[PDB]
Amino acid sequence: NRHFIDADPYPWPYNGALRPDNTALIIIDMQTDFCGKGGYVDHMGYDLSLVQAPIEPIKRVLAAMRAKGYHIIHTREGHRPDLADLPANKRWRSQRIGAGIGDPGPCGRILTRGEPGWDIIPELYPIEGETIIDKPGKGSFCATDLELVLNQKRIENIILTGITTDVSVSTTMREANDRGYECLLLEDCCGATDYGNHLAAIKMVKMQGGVFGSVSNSAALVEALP
Amino acid sequence: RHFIDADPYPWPYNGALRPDNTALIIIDMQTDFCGKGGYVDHMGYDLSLVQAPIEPIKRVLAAMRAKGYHIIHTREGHRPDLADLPANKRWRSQRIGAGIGDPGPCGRILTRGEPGWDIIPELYPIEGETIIDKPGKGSFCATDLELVLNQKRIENIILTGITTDVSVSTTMREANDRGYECLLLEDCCGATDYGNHLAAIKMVKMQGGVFGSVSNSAALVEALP
Amino acid sequence: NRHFIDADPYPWPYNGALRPDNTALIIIDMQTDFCGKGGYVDHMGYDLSLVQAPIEPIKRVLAAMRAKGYHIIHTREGHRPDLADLPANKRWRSQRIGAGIGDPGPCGRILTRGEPGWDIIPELYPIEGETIIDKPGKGSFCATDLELVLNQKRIENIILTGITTDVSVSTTMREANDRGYECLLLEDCCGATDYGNHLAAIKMVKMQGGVFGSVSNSAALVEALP
Amino acid sequence: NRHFIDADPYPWPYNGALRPDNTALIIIDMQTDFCGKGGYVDHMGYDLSLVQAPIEPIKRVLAAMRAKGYHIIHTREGHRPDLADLPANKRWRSQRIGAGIGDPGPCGRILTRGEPGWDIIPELYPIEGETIIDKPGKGSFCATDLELVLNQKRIENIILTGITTDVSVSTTMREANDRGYECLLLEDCCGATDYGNHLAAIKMVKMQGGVFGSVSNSAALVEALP
Ligand SMILES: [Ca+2]
Ligand SMILES: [Ca+2]
Ligand SMILES: [Ca+2]
Repeated sequence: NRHFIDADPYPWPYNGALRPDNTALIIIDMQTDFCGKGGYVDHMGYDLSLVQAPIEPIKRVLAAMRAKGYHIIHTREGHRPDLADLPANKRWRSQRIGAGIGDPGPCGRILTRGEPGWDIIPELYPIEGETIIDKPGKGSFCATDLELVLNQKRIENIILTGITTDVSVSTTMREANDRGYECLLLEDCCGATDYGNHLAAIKMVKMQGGVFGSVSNSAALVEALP
Repeated sequence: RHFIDADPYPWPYNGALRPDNTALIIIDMQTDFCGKGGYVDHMGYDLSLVQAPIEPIKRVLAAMRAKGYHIIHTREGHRPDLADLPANKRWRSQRIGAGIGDPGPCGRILTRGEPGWDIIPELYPIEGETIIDKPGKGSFCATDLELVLNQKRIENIILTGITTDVSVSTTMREANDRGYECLLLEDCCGATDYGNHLAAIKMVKMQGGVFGSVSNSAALVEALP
Repeated sequence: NRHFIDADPYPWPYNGALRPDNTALIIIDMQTDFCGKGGYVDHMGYDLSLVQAPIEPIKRVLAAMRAKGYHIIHTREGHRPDLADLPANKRWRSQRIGAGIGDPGPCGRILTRGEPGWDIIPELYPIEGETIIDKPGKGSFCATDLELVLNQKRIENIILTGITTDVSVSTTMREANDRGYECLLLEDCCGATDYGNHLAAIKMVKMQGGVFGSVSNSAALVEALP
Repeated sequence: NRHFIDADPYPWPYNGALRPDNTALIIIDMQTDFCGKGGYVDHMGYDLSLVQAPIEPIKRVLAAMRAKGYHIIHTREGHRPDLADLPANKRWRSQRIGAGIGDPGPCGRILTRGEPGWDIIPELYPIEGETIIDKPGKGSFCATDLELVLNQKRIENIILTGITTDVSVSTTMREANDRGYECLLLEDCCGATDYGNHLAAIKMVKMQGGVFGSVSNSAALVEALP
């Protein structure tokens, strides 16, 4: 009963065991803070078009995987309003460059849970029955219930999308891969603060016969999704 | 306070740099990753890229040993029974002719107890230095690294070893997510692809030091308290 | 600069480093589901007076530690409304005995986040600046951000209270102790579904020169708290 | 194609999905330090017959599960020779009662990796293909690769044996249960420093319709093992 997605450096998933019941899409940190005007990334002066580029491709993948009954997971990087989960170094770095986590901005308190800027963008909003992971780090496994959730659902395969490619997306992929999950990175469904770093994070997956998994794109996924 | 000249900010961020709260970690300087006959060699990558950091790590190691800093070493590898080896990881390595567990000139590839898997003689651990044996790229995943760091009350980590974009970068991300303050020494790491090495380094610097800061062996040795 | 609380089998904390900045009270799972009429524990037919007994002693410890600026942590065992974090075995066991997690009861859906029965009882309600851990298991470290929070605050010492003694309280103490935290169990500030199991969980702490930490009571803590 | 083991409070595993490929025996900390003369437990003056009693029953369960191709896991509590993984409180407690971890005794350095006293006893020694977990705490999940190993092998069911019942065995069971694993405690295959604490740890499993899993014995397991 095998099915593959055309991918680089190998057809994904490795063993062809691609089904709705054992496969999840994860949409990482598609929040106003990371891709919208007035947010954290905007405050740092990075080019929002790099991180907005993946919105429509993720939209297409999301629609297709919803229609076929695949597990859908969303993440939000953010902190408790009391900032108890905010490392001192992380906070200081963000303040030094004028984008202080917890400080007020046009979208509310930066990367603070419950604030408008922190929420997932309307274009990729979750619907009921889709798990949201609230995380205080870049990696989606660190200090969350993601592993527990994945194991209860018996998820083996993860399709990664979202932003930023080299930070949250890459870290989540590394975490997942280290724990035995089989991951596909959709290159047109991520974007970064630096386009070269985006391309490099993608190439890093491919080395050593697919060290972190494999790489494809939104069109190829939609085409071959069972 | 004490600082090391680093990019994008002088490290550590708060100047709290002492022997008692700072560790060097030497990641995966094993024959499998940088020596002839090992895993990386089997894949056809250029061993000089991964051998380049040996002498600079040696200098940092000697200095930090002399000043009583905590020293940690890692080894990526698997139990002889391969119970800790994900099926996908194994399959990928077999597909490209460098199968984990399969026999080669240095023994079974990335298998604990085999010659190829051990730390190279140049950077061998001495008594009192903790070795982390890990089944993944990240040094926190499925190990006691966090426990060890917390018992010693380590706040600052200086990262060296190979490969820059795989084990080193993953370990840095893990550490940083948990609140550790990390310095990557750019001349003390190397990768399978030199551009990926440079990119992993540049990734640290974004957003005012998203994963920590970056320096080099000479600058560290010169300013180490 | 050392301070100790009279405890068994050794004066706590072991090294006398007892300060507001490095010490937290944790109040475990003082929810209607575990000690109130109509909840999970009531449904199973256990004697609510055993689990209600610790309310006033915890109240006294809470008031004292708040007044002296100690870190205060609360926990709630519970599940996401979609039950993504609910193991199949856990759910099945609870249904078999007529107290099914997620099923409707007089206080709402049993052990389901957002429901009246699941919330912390009014007597021990959190105030702003006190961290609440929402956990899908008995142990407060499993699949939560508790460790991350404790480490950012540099907490070394934990004073444990709440219910039930042999389940969530004991599991949390074991987790904390394994990771190097120095724990004090307040015996009059916990209670269980079986009084002998309560006493036994307490005695287990004391073996081997304090294998899990040490044991005291609410009066002794209040009297000697710096 | 369901199979059950006669157990209390419910026939185990809960869903009858009992197979060699998804079930592991874990033999916890059957080391000279915990059950042999000259070791840690002996130094504390506890009665070695309590902790030796389970040896022959574990032997029978081990032989049967080996013969039927079940996954076999062993654990060893212990510390690196440099004691980097040894919490200061844990060490201090052990020194206070004259059984200091790392200190020299008749079996070598107490609970120190590489020492004779620390190794698994010859009667229950591992054979090739059987995973050994080296752990610095009582819980077998804390700071180890146990979860990773279990997930790669797709283990759902765990049969727990070893010592001590109320410390390492119970903590491991709680950890496993919190993460969704289905656990059976074999009551004649464990023993403790206090026989009443042993019985209490066992009874704790049974509350609330099997809060931590279920309880059986070596004979019942061997007789019904598929
Ligand atoms: Ca060499
Ligand atoms: Ca930290
Ligand atoms: Ca600690």
